[PDB]
Amino acid sequence: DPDLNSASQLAQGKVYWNIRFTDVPPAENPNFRVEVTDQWLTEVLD
Amino acid sequence: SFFHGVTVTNVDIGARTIALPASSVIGLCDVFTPGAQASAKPNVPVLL
Repeated sequence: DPDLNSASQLAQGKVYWNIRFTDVPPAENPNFRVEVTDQWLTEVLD
Repeated sequence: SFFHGVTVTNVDIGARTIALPASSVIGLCDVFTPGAQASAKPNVPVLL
């Protein structure tokens, strides 16, 4: 960390490291959105 | 010739670091029964 590793914090033997990360959340609600469309209905012409 | 020789002097003009004294030291005073199993005296402070 740049702002927490000051010249006075390092002089007391304090040096700071930042570890940011993201967990793997459990997919407890997998949503599926089904739609019936007529977009590829003209695909049965050739 | 007030001095003849090398003069190595530490000038000591740095800026000092200031630290926080103590975050949470809890002062406690409640009654107890002094005896055999209790190792404390009924008025002196005991660091716990």
